Amino acid sequence: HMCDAFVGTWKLVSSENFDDYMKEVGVGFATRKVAGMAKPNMIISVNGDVITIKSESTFKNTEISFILGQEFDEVTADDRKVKSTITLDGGVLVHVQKWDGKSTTIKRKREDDKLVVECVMKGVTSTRVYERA
Ligand SMILES: NC(=O)c1cccn1Cc1ccccc1Cl
Repeated sequence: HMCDAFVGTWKLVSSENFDDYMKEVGVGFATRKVAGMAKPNMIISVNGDVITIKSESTFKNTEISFILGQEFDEVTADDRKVKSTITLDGGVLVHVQKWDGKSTTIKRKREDDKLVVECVMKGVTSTRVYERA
């Protein structure tokens, strides 16, 4: 029942500072423009200890499955090949991606009826808000 309040189908309804976050990550112009338009659906499910997060959008469809605390390889939507570890910290899913000596952290939390996604690269944060679909 670890992540019960995350499970479901979620739709992106607002984004702030995502272009600057993607710049800080190293995403190139064309991908930033097209990826910034997307309004993904995020589908979260749990089966035993395995959590699956799917993102479906006009830009890219992605899917990760993982066990908390157990590192896995991830190819991100912008085509980075990263090593990811996701933990639960005080009810927040904390997702750290490592690649090429760099690191970014994505935090996912429930706030009211929203799922709030905070993406941090160095000093730059983007906040992406999802609602139930
Ligand atoms: N994986 C990440 O660090 C991340 C955080 C928020 C979105 N993403 C993937 C992403 C999707 C489209 C374009 C650029 C990127 Cl960085």
